[PDB]
Amino acid sequence: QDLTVKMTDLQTGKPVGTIELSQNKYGVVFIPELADLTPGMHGFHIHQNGSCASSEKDGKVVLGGAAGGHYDPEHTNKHGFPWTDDNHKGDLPALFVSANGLATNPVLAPRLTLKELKGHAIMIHAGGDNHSDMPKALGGGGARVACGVIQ
Amino acid sequence: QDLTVKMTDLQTGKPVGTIELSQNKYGVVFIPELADLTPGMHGFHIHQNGSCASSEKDGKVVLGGAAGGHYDPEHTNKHGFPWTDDNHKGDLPALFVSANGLATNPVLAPRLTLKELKGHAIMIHAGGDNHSDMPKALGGGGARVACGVIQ
Ligand SMILES: [Cu+2]
Ligand SMILES: [Cu+2]
Ligand SMILES: [Zn+2]
Ligand SMILES: [Zn+2]
Repeated sequence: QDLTVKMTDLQTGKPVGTIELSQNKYGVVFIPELADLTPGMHGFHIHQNGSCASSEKDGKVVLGGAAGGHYDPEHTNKHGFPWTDDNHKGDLPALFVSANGLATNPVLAPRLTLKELKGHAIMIHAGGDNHSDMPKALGGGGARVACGVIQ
Repeated sequence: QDLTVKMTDLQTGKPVGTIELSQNKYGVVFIPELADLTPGMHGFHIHQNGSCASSEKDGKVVLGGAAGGHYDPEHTNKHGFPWTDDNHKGDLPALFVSANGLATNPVLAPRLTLKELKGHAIMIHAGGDNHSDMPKALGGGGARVACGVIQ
């Protein structure tokens, strides 16, 4: 009842490590083993489609655009906190990256279940996550930089 | 090009003063002359319907419920700041009430026009306004306490 997700750099195409998924009494824990990322905090969310391929938007290329928007099984249409109910179900706590480009700090998402995650995609963004649609939509994550399909 | 709005206490039914509306180069200015309110900051917004009568919700009475929800001519379905574009058009800066129950501090709403306000309703809430739907919907304003129809 724990899954391994391989993460890939959307820009370089090379592997970036993995994230272990575990179920617990208080929700789902995400334990990262990543490297080759930019120090700081990164928006981190479960996206809708089981894909990390690109998509297209207004004549331009959208890296990782195939995974669609944030996981939102209740159709809230809003972006928020991991412990608030009226916003995407796939909104997770932000992912911290060390000075050396490494990510190893685990996070908890109390509202999710391991079972429902299968076939979805995990995304890491360039930007941070303010857990609001203001002043920048979707918490200011911006571009997608790393992706992996939950098998 | 300036209108007077008479405000009424939803709980007592008695007049509470008025708010003057003026148009300027930077938006609409609301200048209050009120009294008989509770000290602090109060959620303040333009609501949809030209009414301050009650409505009904799940067997219970909703004071001022007839004015409907926040003015939202772009159908955003989100609550926010007065200077952010993707949320209700009728979201205004919060109204401060002095220790003596008086409200006299003017506020600016840059996104609105005096012309479009006619037939709408101005609402004062019990609660404050955090300019988010989290952690409480509609900024935590809660109950409606004072209302007036823009004529
Ligand atoms: Cu995302
Ligand atoms: Cu209101
Ligand atoms: Zn989201
Ligand atoms: Zn609003």
